[PDB]
Amino acid sequence: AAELPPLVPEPGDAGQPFPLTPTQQALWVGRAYGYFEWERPELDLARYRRAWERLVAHHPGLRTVVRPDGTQHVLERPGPVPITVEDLRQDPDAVRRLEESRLDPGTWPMFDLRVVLLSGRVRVQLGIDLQLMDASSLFLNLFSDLVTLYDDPDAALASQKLAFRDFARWLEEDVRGGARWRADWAYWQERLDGLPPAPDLPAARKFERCMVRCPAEEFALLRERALAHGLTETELLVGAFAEVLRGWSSDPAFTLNVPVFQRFDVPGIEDVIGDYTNPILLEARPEGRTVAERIVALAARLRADTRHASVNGVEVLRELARRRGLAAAAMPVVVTSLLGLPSAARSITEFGTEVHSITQTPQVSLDFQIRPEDGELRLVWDHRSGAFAPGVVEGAFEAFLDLVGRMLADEPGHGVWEAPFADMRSRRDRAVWNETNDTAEPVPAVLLQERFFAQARRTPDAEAVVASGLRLTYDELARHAYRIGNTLRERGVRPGDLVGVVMEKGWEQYAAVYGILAAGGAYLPIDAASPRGRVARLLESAGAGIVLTQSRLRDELDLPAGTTVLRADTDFETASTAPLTPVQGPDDPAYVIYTGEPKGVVVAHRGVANLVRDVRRRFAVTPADRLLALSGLHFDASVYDVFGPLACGATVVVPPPFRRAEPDVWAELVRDERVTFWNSVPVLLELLVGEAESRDDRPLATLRLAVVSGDWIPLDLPGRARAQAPGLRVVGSGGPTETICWSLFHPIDAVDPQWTSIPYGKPIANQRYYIVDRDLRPRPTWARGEMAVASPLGLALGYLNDPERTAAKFVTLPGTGERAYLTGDFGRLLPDGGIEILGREDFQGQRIELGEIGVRAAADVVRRLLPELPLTANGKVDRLALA
Ligand SMILES: [C][C@]([N])([C][O])C(=O)O=P([O])([O])O[C][C]1O[C](N2[C]=NC3=C2N=[C]N=C3[N])[C]([O])[C]1[O]
Repeated sequence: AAELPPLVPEPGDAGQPFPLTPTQQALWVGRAYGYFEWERPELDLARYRRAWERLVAHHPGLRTVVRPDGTQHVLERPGPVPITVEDLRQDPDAVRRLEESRLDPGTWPMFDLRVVLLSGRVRVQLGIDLQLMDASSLFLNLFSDLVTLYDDPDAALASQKLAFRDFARWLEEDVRGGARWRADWAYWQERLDGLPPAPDLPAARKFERCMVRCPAEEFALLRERALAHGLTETELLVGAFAEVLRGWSSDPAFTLNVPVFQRFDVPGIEDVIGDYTNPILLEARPEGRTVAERIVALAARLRADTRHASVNGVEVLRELARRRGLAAAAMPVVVTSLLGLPSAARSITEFGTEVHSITQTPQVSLDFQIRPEDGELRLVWDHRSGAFAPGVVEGAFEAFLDLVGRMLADEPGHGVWEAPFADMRSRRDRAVWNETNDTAEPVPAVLLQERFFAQARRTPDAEAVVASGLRLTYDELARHAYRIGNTLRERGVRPGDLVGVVMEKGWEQYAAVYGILAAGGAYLPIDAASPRGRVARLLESAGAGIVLTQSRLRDELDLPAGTTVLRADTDFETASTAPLTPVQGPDDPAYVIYTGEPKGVVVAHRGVANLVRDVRRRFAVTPADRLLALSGLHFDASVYDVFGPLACGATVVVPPPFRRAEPDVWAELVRDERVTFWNSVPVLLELLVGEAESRDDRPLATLRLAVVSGDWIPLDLPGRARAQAPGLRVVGSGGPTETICWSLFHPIDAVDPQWTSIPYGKPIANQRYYIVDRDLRPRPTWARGEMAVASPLGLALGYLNDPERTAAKFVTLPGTGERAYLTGDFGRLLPDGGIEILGREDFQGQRIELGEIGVRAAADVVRRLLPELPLTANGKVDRLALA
């Protein structure tokens, strides 16, 4: 170690100023205060006055003021003690007037006394500055003596050696810079680059207090638990607190201010009112497998942070601001612990029983206070209401109390102690997620091509496909599907093969899909606009043989000779209109769709069929509904346009092929065919509604359902669309291609203005949406995390054939065992249950949050400005081309 210089007392010349202490320096600039309240039957005010008159002397603090020159001197003739008695005994509505309630160091009384007189009862209130003295002083000296002094104001008091002004000049001059000081600034200079920012907890873009009183018996068990791991009553208590926090914490590592109220064991200093406040920056990095392990390890780093106490935290934090940014250093999370200081003479409880007590420490968002009191350990969480999203503190406190409770119930080395983690979600956190994720419904085994075949037999007259003017009935499509599918099986389209379907938008694709499924295979959609090289590339990498195509642009297909190619509009006509029989199963693949290297997606039958018959049972999909099949069949979004409508008698309406979005034709074709179902990415319905508003007719007037998904549903768009056809119910969805087109549905009924984004929603039937930390564990509400869509049948079979990708992105959760897809999107659960979608590794997102109230950063805007934003291949918003 290193011994320190001795304190030089000065019996006199105390009237002359001494500089402000570091903990105090930081409060006298933020001005550019605590409060208590006890009750008791009768307060003898004269006695009380004289007590407080003697309490204003003795301690050189209760008189000190701050000269506006930035220094503090003592006073010696202050005035009389300003006690402000209020009277409300014969006042009815006395609780009401008492209710409305709540300072400068330039002006003597560094506080604010009061005494409100209610009927039969007296309510003593004490303001106080927090620049004036510190927590330990307040409880160990002021209150203690004040009890002594209310009892007998003339009672003997203690001889005040070496007044505080001395300690002040002492640490400032004699102690700073010396042996122990120089030794200790190294530690923090050799860790200042290892310090993790403060707890990053959720916000929601005055002071409230949860507290709990532990009885004496429960105290002592608590302490006993602490020693049995070699910890102190405050050692374990910080450790637990770190755990709770990690739950909602948006990273496991953070830094906890743990101030220490040291006086360097000076003789007589435990009787001086002063600011002995030394912050310590405890680094919380989860070190260990178990609680017992991780709490014991953080306890270690605390003590080591403590043997180096001479360098005040204020400096360390300063130098921290120097190395990094200023704001990127704030320590809003603190743990004030008056355990382990001496047992004072008197306990404020003797005087009167509390009623109110809120520390107003500023720049502190959450203040875990640990103080003992007449036998009990008082735990208290004082938190700045509005620093965090709703409930976040109510929930962590519930979870905290459980954690400590189990520790009161588990013999060390057993139970929670040797538990690898602890689920912080509160009873509601759970109730809401269970209740919103209870999606358990059996899917009837029916081949996706069988369902359609059976509706075609059910309503063969009906309009199945309307494409490029040439319409098609359900029987004529079915008959041409039989034609194709028979032809395929004949050429050996064995069960489980992939028949690549490469064409443009038209009625050829539809029959192509249902003949290929019929033939016992799965269809592999490839865009006819891709480069003449990438097409054959995807086909070769998927190992696909036969390829169906339209005859137009059939020669513009550079494919090999081992891969057969047939036209659909002609190279089929001379076939069997006799139905083929289902050879393939419900768990066999129906389509592979492709998406740093592109990955193919394998999708079953069972899941798509789950989709189809939910969407029908969600929005009452009736055969009257006529749908604008806008998405390209190579985009995952097209799948409801294939199998959705035809599986209960609706009509599919194919628009003329495009490359650039053409909301003109779309408004036309929607206006003309009485289209009632719109399905695309949000920008496409935006462009449509923009073209439609600027028209005299009502073109989009028959629309009864609009499902946007895959991008960001623009905040205004639901109203702007709801503008035309009064009665359209807009709905937004999404979920990755590996999750069967739509997974989570949010009916867009009332865009909230203070929303950064449209809620992602509640899950559909059979899919469960989880929000997990880095450990694939469920998070509690609001918490950021990655999204895990859990599902036996509504999950993608696998990533093409590469098993690495598939077993790495499709995991088993350890909480349950559910096979889940790690979406690679990050979000947070919402206390109605829905999900808020936040981006994908977008944490460095505000942007639109502070934008619409125009794109994101990288910044770009459109109305480095630019005319209008660029799209991607199927629409959305090309955030990758923008830098
Ligand atoms: C499925 C869909 N959504 C359509 O339907 C898609 O998108 O797909 P993809 O892209 O291919 O896959 C994968 C991806 O997805 C994505 N997403 C989706 N959705 C969305 C998203 N993001 C955002 N937002 C929205 N809405 C994801 O991200 C993935 O990974």
